[PDB]
Amino acid sequence: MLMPRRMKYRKQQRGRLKGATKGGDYVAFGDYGLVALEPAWITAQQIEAARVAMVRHFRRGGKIFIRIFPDKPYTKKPLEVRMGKGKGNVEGYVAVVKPGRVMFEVAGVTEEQAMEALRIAGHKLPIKTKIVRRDAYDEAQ
Amino acid sequence: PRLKVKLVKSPIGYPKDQKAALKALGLRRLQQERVLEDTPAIRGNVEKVAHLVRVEVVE
Amino acid sequence: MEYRLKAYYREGEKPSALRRAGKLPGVMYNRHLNRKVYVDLVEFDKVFRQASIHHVIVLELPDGQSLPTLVRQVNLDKRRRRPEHVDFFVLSDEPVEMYVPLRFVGTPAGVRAGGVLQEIHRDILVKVSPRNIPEFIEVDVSGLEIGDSLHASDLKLPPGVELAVSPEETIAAVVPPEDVEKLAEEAAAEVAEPEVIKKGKEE
Amino acid sequence: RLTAYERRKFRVRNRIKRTGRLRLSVFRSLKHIYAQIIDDEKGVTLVSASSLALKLKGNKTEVARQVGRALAEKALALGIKQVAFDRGPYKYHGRVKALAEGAREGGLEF
Amino acid sequence: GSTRNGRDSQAKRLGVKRYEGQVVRAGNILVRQRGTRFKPGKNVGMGRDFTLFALVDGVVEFQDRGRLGRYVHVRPL
RNA sequence: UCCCCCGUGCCCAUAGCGGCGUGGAACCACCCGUUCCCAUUCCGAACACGGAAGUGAAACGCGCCAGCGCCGAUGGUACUGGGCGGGCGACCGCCUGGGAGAGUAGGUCGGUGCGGGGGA
RNA sequence: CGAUCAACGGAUAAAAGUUACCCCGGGGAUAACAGGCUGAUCUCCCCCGAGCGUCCACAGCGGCGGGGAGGUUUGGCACCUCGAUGUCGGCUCGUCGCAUCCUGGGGCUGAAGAAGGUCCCAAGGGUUGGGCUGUUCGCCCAUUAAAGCGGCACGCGAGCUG
RNA sequence: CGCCUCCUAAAAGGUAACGGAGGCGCCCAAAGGUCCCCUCAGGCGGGACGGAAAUCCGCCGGAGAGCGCAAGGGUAGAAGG
RNA sequence: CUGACUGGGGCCUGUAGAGCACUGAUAGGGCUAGGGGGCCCACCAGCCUACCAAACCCUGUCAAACUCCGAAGGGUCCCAGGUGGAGCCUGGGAGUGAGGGCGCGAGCGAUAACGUCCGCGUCCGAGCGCGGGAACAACCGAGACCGCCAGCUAAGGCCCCCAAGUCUGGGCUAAGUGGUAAAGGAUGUGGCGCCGCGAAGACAGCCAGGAGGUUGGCUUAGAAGCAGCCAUCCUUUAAAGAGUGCGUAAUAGCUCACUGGUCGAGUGGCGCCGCGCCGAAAAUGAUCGGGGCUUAAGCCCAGCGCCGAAGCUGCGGGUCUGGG
Ligand SMILES: [Mg+2]
Ligand SMILES: [Mg+2]
Ligand SMILES: [Mg+2]
Ligand SMILES: [Mg+2]
Ligand SMILES: [Mg+2]
Ligand SMILES: [Mg+2]
Ligand SMILES: [Mg+2]
Ligand SMILES: [Mg+2]
Ligand SMILES: [Mg+2]
Ligand SMILES: [Mg+2]
Ligand SMILES: [Mg+2]
Ligand SMILES: [Mg+2]
Ligand SMILES: [Mg+2]
Ligand SMILES: [Mg+2]
Ligand SMILES: [Mg+2]
Ligand SMILES: [Mg+2]
Ligand SMILES: [Mg+2]
Ligand SMILES: [Mg+2]
Ligand SMILES: [Mg+2]
Ligand SMILES: [Mg+2]
Ligand SMILES: [Mg+2]
Ligand SMILES: [Mg+2]
Ligand SMILES: [Mg+2]
Ligand SMILES: [Mg+2]
Ligand SMILES: [Mg+2]
Ligand SMILES: [Mg+2]
Ligand SMILES: [Mg+2]
Ligand SMILES: [Mg+2]
Ligand SMILES: [Mg+2]
Ligand SMILES: [Mg+2]
Ligand SMILES: [Mg+2]
Ligand SMILES: [Mg+2]
Ligand SMILES: [Mg+2]
Ligand SMILES: [Mg+2]
Ligand SMILES: [Mg+2]
Ligand SMILES: [Mg+2]
Ligand SMILES: [Mg+2]
Ligand SMILES: [Mg+2]
Ligand SMILES: [Mg+2]
Ligand SMILES: [Mg+2]
Ligand SMILES: [Mg+2]
Ligand SMILES: [Mg+2]
Ligand SMILES: [Mg+2]
Ligand SMILES: [Mg+2]
Ligand SMILES: [Mg+2]
Ligand SMILES: [Mg+2]
Ligand SMILES: [Mg+2]
Ligand SMILES: [Mg+2]
Ligand SMILES: [Mg+2]
Ligand SMILES: [Mg+2]
Ligand SMILES: [Mg+2]
Ligand SMILES: [Mg+2]
Ligand SMILES: [Mg+2]
Ligand SMILES: [Mg+2]
Ligand SMILES: [Mg+2]
Ligand SMILES: [Mg+2]
Ligand SMILES: [Mg+2]
Ligand SMILES: [Mg+2]
Ligand SMILES: [Mg+2]
Ligand SMILES: [Mg+2]
Ligand SMILES: [Mg+2]
Ligand SMILES: [Mg+2]
Ligand SMILES: [Mg+2]
Ligand SMILES: [Mg+2]
Ligand SMILES: [Mg+2]
Ligand SMILES: [Mg+2]
Ligand SMILES: [Mg+2]
Ligand SMILES: [Mg+2]
Ligand SMILES: [Mg+2]
Ligand SMILES: [Mg+2]
Ligand SMILES: [Mg+2]
Ligand SMILES: [Mg+2]
Ligand SMILES: [Mg+2]
Ligand SMILES: [Mg+2]
Ligand SMILES: [Mg+2]
Ligand SMILES: [Mg+2]
Ligand SMILES: [Mg+2]
Ligand SMILES: [Mg+2]
Ligand SMILES: [Mg+2]
Ligand SMILES: [Mg+2]
Ligand SMILES: [Mg+2]
Ligand SMILES: [Mg+2]
Ligand SMILES: [Mg+2]
Ligand SMILES: [Mg+2]
Ligand SMILES: [Mg+2]
Ligand SMILES: [Mg+2]
Ligand SMILES: [Mg+2]
Ligand SMILES: [Mg+2]
Ligand SMILES: [Mg+2]
Ligand SMILES: [Mg+2]
Ligand SMILES: [Mg+2]
Ligand SMILES: [Mg+2]
Ligand SMILES: [Mg+2]
Ligand SMILES: [Mg+2]
Ligand SMILES: [Mg+2]
Ligand SMILES: [Mg+2]
Ligand SMILES: [Mg+2]
Ligand SMILES: [Mg+2]
Ligand SMILES: [Mg+2]
Ligand SMILES: [Mg+2]
Ligand SMILES: [Mg+2]
Ligand SMILES: [Mg+2]
Ligand SMILES: [Mg+2]
Ligand SMILES: [Mg+2]
Ligand SMILES: [Mg+2]
Ligand SMILES: [Mg+2]
Ligand SMILES: [Mg+2]
Ligand SMILES: [Mg+2]
Ligand SMILES: [Mg+2]
Ligand SMILES: [Mg+2]
Ligand SMILES: [Mg+2]
Ligand SMILES: [Mg+2]
Ligand SMILES: [Mg+2]
Ligand SMILES: [Mg+2]
Ligand SMILES: [Mg+2]
Ligand SMILES: [Mg+2]
Ligand SMILES: [Mg+2]
Ligand SMILES: [Mg+2]
Ligand SMILES: [Mg+2]
Ligand SMILES: [Mg+2]
Ligand SMILES: [Mg+2]
Ligand SMILES: [Mg+2]
Ligand SMILES: [Mg+2]
Ligand SMILES: [Mg+2]
Ligand SMILES: [Mg+2]
Ligand SMILES: [Mg+2]
Ligand SMILES: [Mg+2]
Ligand SMILES: [Mg+2]
Ligand SMILES: [Mg+2]
Ligand SMILES: [Mg+2]
Ligand SMILES: [Mg+2]
Ligand SMILES: [Mg+2]
Ligand SMILES: [Mg+2]
Ligand SMILES: [Mg+2]
Ligand SMILES: [Mg+2]
Ligand SMILES: [Mg+2]
Ligand SMILES: [Mg+2]
Ligand SMILES: [Mg+2]
Ligand SMILES: [Mg+2]
Ligand SMILES: [Mg+2]
Ligand SMILES: [Mg+2]
Ligand SMILES: [Mg+2]
Ligand SMILES: [Mg+2]
Ligand SMILES: [Mg+2]
Ligand SMILES: [Mg+2]
Ligand SMILES: [Mg+2]
Ligand SMILES: [Mg+2]
Ligand SMILES: [Mg+2]
Ligand SMILES: [Mg+2]
Ligand SMILES: [Mg+2]
Ligand SMILES: [Mg+2]
Ligand SMILES: [Mg+2]
Ligand SMILES: [Mg+2]
Ligand SMILES: [Mg+2]
Ligand SMILES: [Mg+2]
Ligand SMILES: [Mg+2]
Ligand SMILES: [Mg+2]
Ligand SMILES: [Mg+2]
Ligand SMILES: [Mg+2]
Ligand SMILES: [Mg+2]
Ligand SMILES: [Mg+2]
Ligand SMILES: [Mg+2]
Ligand SMILES: [Mg+2]
Ligand SMILES: [Mg+2]
Ligand SMILES: [Mg+2]
Ligand SMILES: [Mg+2]
Ligand SMILES: [Mg+2]
Ligand SMILES: [Mg+2]
Ligand SMILES: [Mg+2]
Ligand SMILES: [Mg+2]
Ligand SMILES: [Mg+2]
Ligand SMILES: [Mg+2]
Ligand SMILES: [Mg+2]
Ligand SMILES: [Mg+2]
Ligand SMILES: [Mg+2]
Ligand SMILES: [Mg+2]
Ligand SMILES: [Mg+2]
Ligand SMILES: [Mg+2]
Ligand SMILES: [Mg+2]
Ligand SMILES: [Mg+2]
Ligand SMILES: [Mg+2]
Ligand SMILES: [Mg+2]
Ligand SMILES: [Mg+2]
Ligand SMILES: [Mg+2]
Ligand SMILES: [Mg+2]
Ligand SMILES: [Mg+2]
Ligand SMILES: [Mg+2]
Ligand SMILES: [Mg+2]
Ligand SMILES: [Mg+2]
Ligand SMILES: [Mg+2]
Ligand SMILES: [Mg+2]
Ligand SMILES: [Mg+2]
Ligand SMILES: [Mg+2]
Ligand SMILES: [Mg+2]
Repeated sequence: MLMPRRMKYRKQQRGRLKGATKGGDYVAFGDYGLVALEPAWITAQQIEAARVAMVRHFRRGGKIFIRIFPDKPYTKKPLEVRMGKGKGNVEGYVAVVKPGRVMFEVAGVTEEQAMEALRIAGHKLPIKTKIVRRDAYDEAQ
Repeated sequence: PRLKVKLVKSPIGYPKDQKAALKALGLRRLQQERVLEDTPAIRGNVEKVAHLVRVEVVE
Repeated sequence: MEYRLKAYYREGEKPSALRRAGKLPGVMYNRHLNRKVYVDLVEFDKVFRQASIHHVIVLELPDGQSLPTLVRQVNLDKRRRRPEHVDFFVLSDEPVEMYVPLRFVGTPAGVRAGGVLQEIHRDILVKVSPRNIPEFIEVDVSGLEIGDSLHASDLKLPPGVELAVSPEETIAAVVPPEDVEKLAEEAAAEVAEPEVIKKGKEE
Repeated sequence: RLTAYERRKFRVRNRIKRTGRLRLSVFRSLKHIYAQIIDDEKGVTLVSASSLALKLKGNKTEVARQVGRALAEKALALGIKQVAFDRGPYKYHGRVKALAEGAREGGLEF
Repeated sequence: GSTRNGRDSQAKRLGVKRYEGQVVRAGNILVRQRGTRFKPGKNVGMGRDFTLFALVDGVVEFQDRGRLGRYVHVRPL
């Protein structure tokens, strides 16, 4: 599942989740989209569960585009140690996601299929979601 | 023209520069009124503490 | 077709006031004029969803003029997915650079075999006389196998319309489909821990 | 993308301007040799001299010297004494040296 | 459990010490810096560590000459 | 005071790259030589001297063209000094003042100072 | 000129350990018990519906993921108490919660019957005696309608034990 | 545990944590002063032994190379050779 | 008169935001060195790849230690306002060098802690004096010199406890929601919007029709619409998918989809907004502070009036300071 092949730094300070998404707000490849309604660190495992469920719905067919990527390392202190003695170990990777972002798109599939896969995928993600379909507003960006 | 400035909300709990602004205007007590020349430096402190003050144009 | 849309002028009205009352702020311009305008959003939206940036919109202005324009840019509110501003571009008799719809005529071989047509470009950029705007441009994809691809160079262009993007630019492709059969070789696929780029006497 | 000639010219000229003196700049063509004394504060030439303008003769070196002398004379006439020698892209040698030496005989201070 | 980190050096208090329009005397330091972020201009010296300073009494002025860099001048009084 | 050229500056790419054209009377260059001054980790390529048969091929100057490069609005938005609200929170909104970046329209194949030399 | 005076503003030219034989002065400025905040961990309940269940997603189950509740675990923190808040287990005596072990009522069942499973309602009462071990827990013997799980300063030492 | 560089550091300076990353405890008789000269990496094409890469020729190439050592700033109109 | 603070003007800055030109990360595609693999061969060269994939390009992104950009602000100097328990200079005397809550910006922690560690601000500390918040150092209001059986307000309030409206107008809620919670679930309710389908008579009901090829195949061991997919072809039709589910061991076995008669006016589906519903289990007796509240005594919008402090006013007094 998704993680950087290499990085300049092993650990990142946590930062903030303020604002609407910087970019990535319009459908850009496929026909239907899953857009984030609230901010979160989406984990690599959560992403992979969304993906796997979608290919599972399609059985064979369709194309899934994953548009968010987990490059933020997530740190945790070993169980039961006290505060201090330096930063915790990287235990996983997250993709920071703000409201408005198209996290996933699908193409090559019926409408009822794109809706359903995106719904099931939604249930794997720890935030609220909206399914969208490509508009002229998308195409003009 | 002149500015009649009235202190109507307490500066307790507001930043020290806003407390200083009242002092530049000569406002020490709530409800106190001061008539001040309407120049830009006076007007700047009056605007600084606008949320503490009532202004009225006179003469 | 070609669509009409009533437009109106704005001076110092606050954009937020406009939007609260259903009006979508915008601007119309070209090399000769530049005017602050607004349109009814629900009216704008109805046109735009068919018009897009692809087809001519004529602006019925309250001064009586009727200007032919292309929507040049539409600003979307990123939290809510709603237009918040439109740029109306006033066509004049010069040729104009613009986007013209592609139509992908045909059912690819690659698709019959289970593939998926990735419509990489759904439209194409083009210099052309306003008096010459094609409804679209057919492109035959029927010869496409997984995983063959078409480019703008392979586009057969209508009279008086000249490509405005590099012919080397890919426009469609036919790629392998999602397949459940691949999941296990994926789910058991052992991935190397990330390398950290060396600092200092390391490099 | 500059040339050795453009770099060299800069490299010597910059070092001269830094001292703030009036700049005696020398141009040396295949046939002629010219000289202007310039105030870089004002971006203005104050005094000139050329083989071209003096309709001078033959041996380039001797000619150089003469323009040197000519330069100085019009120069002291204007109150100019001190100045700094701008050999430009040219080695201090040959025609240029000769130009310098003449301006020196003429009483120009450098 | 421990850290291999933990260190840092003293801050060096770098930057401009006199801004445009400010009156200075000869010797006044005008800029403290690493390398040449500002170059010495008219009536301005540069010490070995790139420190810009006034050569004469006068007033400071800054100048941005595009690709030529930024300059500190002192214009006499 | 206008036009061309030669120097030398300033603005610091709206001045650049590329394509095309153009100039040798003057000037500049290439050029002709390497005795002489000077010179090549070898080379008269460079630097340097002495020249004046040729050529504007190279270079340079001056024009033109927007493929690239560079510049770039207006509108709207992000964000925000100050003042207010809301949410258990992650966070979200309102008032007043300020206001980007991206992008769109569009602009650009430089402008100008001083001094020389030539021409009207 | 002689400093890993490097514990790097460098106590002496010259210096390690141990104390359950211990002592004084202090500190709830600071640990161990308990409480408190938190709830990562713990226990319980949900969302999703891949898949299993001959057939059939949902009788019984629930991949990968997602949301919570509780405050019985192990911790984090260091907030009252170090001019003392006695600390495990047992005995005695209760009392409460209900996420119910039994008994009563019920729906579904892959419920023929009998017997089960699973969920729902229900806290009135009940919830045994023994071997081992200081044990709590647990295993075991013999029974039972059942041999519930938790809270009360891990309830209860001015009530006992030790 | 002293010293240096970056980040944290909220666009002046400063700013903590057993916060995130690295370095120093040397060196150079030139690796110093000055005068003069020179300009890189890299890409493509060409060339015996000769190769991804030795040296040579050509065109492109503003700095991505170099600058003794960490990092940063700086820098070819040189601080590089 | 130099101060805090303020006005104008210059200069400095690299954060918010953003961007991708650098350093790195990055999904997909294109192009294309390099391998893996398959044809064809060892005479050394070919060829093909739905394989992994460098550089480059396009679309689309990511960054404290990236920046082609880049605010609001901040700092500093100059002129000016500013006479204040301001400022500057010399000297005497200290105390403090355990802080703490809160708001905003970060780090650490787990986008935990009445957690921890910095920054800017505030308040408590020392304002455990006063009003509101049921009670409550730091939340809101407000800086208590003394006296008054006078007045106006602040936050918060005005049904009774309890001072002041059972005040006025518009709307929602039926859950005692209000008066503690999430994913998610739902013909709750009100209100907007968008699609189908209908008097060429729809939806409901009273009534029919659902058909041949055809038990089709890559198909195994049953696979006849109804166990994987890379099949959706047609005829007769008024209609009818080589089929929406119930069904079989495989059939057969029923309906929907879809067409005909009766009525005679709506009907079905999506989405959005407001307020509610479930999800909702903890330990001595309960409870929104209580009583009690339902066109409210709840929520939203718009008002007028009052009450309400040690704030402000009136009257009288004290002390210090300045001025007569
Ligand atoms: Mg997480
Ligand atoms: Mg973490
Ligand atoms: Mg830590
Ligand atoms: Mg950690
Ligand atoms: Mg993780
Ligand atoms: Mg985002
Ligand atoms: Mg979800
Ligand atoms: Mg974009
Ligand atoms: Mg106040
Ligand atoms: Mg006050
Ligand atoms: Mg307050
Ligand atoms: Mg303030
Ligand atoms: Mg007062
Ligand atoms: Mg260590
Ligand atoms: Mg550290
Ligand atoms: Mg320091
Ligand atoms: Mg420090
Ligand atoms: Mg530092
Ligand atoms: Mg500075
Ligand atoms: Mg020096
Ligand atoms: Mg030096
Ligand atoms: Mg200036
Ligand atoms: Mg100056
Ligand atoms: Mg010239
Ligand atoms: Mg010029
Ligand atoms: Mg000038
Ligand atoms: Mg020609
Ligand atoms: Mg030319
Ligand atoms: Mg000629
Ligand atoms: Mg001729
Ligand atoms: Mg010789
Ligand atoms: Mg001779
Ligand atoms: Mg020669
Ligand atoms: Mg000759
Ligand atoms: Mg030529
Ligand atoms: Mg030249
Ligand atoms: Mg722009
Ligand atoms: Mg603007
Ligand atoms: Mg604003
Ligand atoms: Mg604010
Ligand atoms: Mg504004
Ligand atoms: Mg900005
Ligand atoms: Mg802009
Ligand atoms: Mg033009
Ligand atoms: Mg140009
Ligand atoms: Mg001239
Ligand atoms: Mg010694
Ligand atoms: Mg020490
Ligand atoms: Mg010592
Ligand atoms: Mg120190
Ligand atoms: Mg000693
Ligand atoms: Mg000794
Ligand atoms: Mg010792
Ligand atoms: Mg010792
Ligand atoms: Mg001892
Ligand atoms: Mg002992
Ligand atoms: Mg013993
Ligand atoms: Mg003993
Ligand atoms: Mg003894
Ligand atoms: Mg003994
Ligand atoms: Mg003893
Ligand atoms: Mg003792
Ligand atoms: Mg304590
Ligand atoms: Mg301590
Ligand atoms: Mg303790
Ligand atoms: Mg303790
Ligand atoms: Mg404890
Ligand atoms: Mg206690
Ligand atoms: Mg919990
Ligand atoms: Mg909890
Ligand atoms: Mg639950
Ligand atoms: Mg099965
Ligand atoms: Mg079943
Ligand atoms: Mg299944
Ligand atoms: Mg279940
Ligand atoms: Mg699970
Ligand atoms: Mg969770
Ligand atoms: Mg859980
Ligand atoms: Mg507890
Ligand atoms: Mg709690
Ligand atoms: Mg603990
Ligand atoms: Mg605990
Ligand atoms: Mg404690
Ligand atoms: Mg503490
Ligand atoms: Mg104690
Ligand atoms: Mg006591
Ligand atoms: Mg005692
Ligand atoms: Mg006691
Ligand atoms: Mg009990
Ligand atoms: Mg129960
Ligand atoms: Mg029973
Ligand atoms: Mg039975
Ligand atoms: Mg049976
Ligand atoms: Mg049962
Ligand atoms: Mg019971
Ligand atoms: Mg009971
Ligand atoms: Mg019981
Ligand atoms: Mg026995
Ligand atoms: Mg026993
Ligand atoms: Mg036991
Ligand atoms: Mg045991
Ligand atoms: Mg029984
Ligand atoms: Mg027992
Ligand atoms: Mg106990
Ligand atoms: Mg406990
Ligand atoms: Mg107990
Ligand atoms: Mg006890
Ligand atoms: Mg006892
Ligand atoms: Mg006991
Ligand atoms: Mg007791
Ligand atoms: Mg006792
Ligand atoms: Mg007792
Ligand atoms: Mg007792
Ligand atoms: Mg007893
Ligand atoms: Mg004992
Ligand atoms: Mg040291
Ligand atoms: Mg800093
Ligand atoms: Mg900084
Ligand atoms: Mg700083
Ligand atoms: Mg700052
Ligand atoms: Mg300082
Ligand atoms: Mg440490
Ligand atoms: Mg070290
Ligand atoms: Mg040497
Ligand atoms: Mg050197
Ligand atoms: Mg040397
Ligand atoms: Mg090369
Ligand atoms: Mg080669
Ligand atoms: Mg070879
Ligand atoms: Mg080679
Ligand atoms: Mg470098
Ligand atoms: Mg090194
Ligand atoms: Mg004054
Ligand atoms: Mg001052
Ligand atoms: Mg001041
Ligand atoms: Mg100011
Ligand atoms: Mg940012
Ligand atoms: Mg980048
Ligand atoms: Mg781009
Ligand atoms: Mg960020
Ligand atoms: Mg930073
Ligand atoms: Mg940044
Ligand atoms: Mg300022
Ligand atoms: Mg300023
Ligand atoms: Mg003043
Ligand atoms: Mg005084
Ligand atoms: Mg004072
Ligand atoms: Mg004082
Ligand atoms: Mg005393
Ligand atoms: Mg002291
Ligand atoms: Mg003290
Ligand atoms: Mg201390
Ligand atoms: Mg301290
Ligand atoms: Mg403390
Ligand atoms: Mg403090
Ligand atoms: Mg502190
Ligand atoms: Mg508190
Ligand atoms: Mg704080
Ligand atoms: Mg707030
Ligand atoms: Mg904070
Ligand atoms: Mg920080
Ligand atoms: Mg943090
Ligand atoms: Mg959590
Ligand atoms: Mg704290
Ligand atoms: Mg906190
Ligand atoms: Mg915190
Ligand atoms: Mg504080
Ligand atoms: Mg104290
Ligand atoms: Mg207070
Ligand atoms: Mg105070
Ligand atoms: Mg008190
Ligand atoms: Mg109170
Ligand atoms: Mg109270
Ligand atoms: Mg009360
Ligand atoms: Mg208080
Ligand atoms: Mg007072
Ligand atoms: Mg009243
Ligand atoms: Mg009020
Ligand atoms: Mg009340
Ligand atoms: Mg009453
Ligand atoms: Mg009423
Ligand atoms: Mg209920
Ligand atoms: Mg209630
Ligand atoms: Mg309730
Ligand atoms: Mg509903
Ligand atoms: Mg609703
Ligand atoms: Mg509920
Ligand atoms: Mg009403
Ligand atoms: Mg009152
Ligand atoms: Mg009163
Ligand atoms: Mg008073
Ligand atoms: Mg009185
Ligand atoms: Mg008095
Ligand atoms: Mg006094």
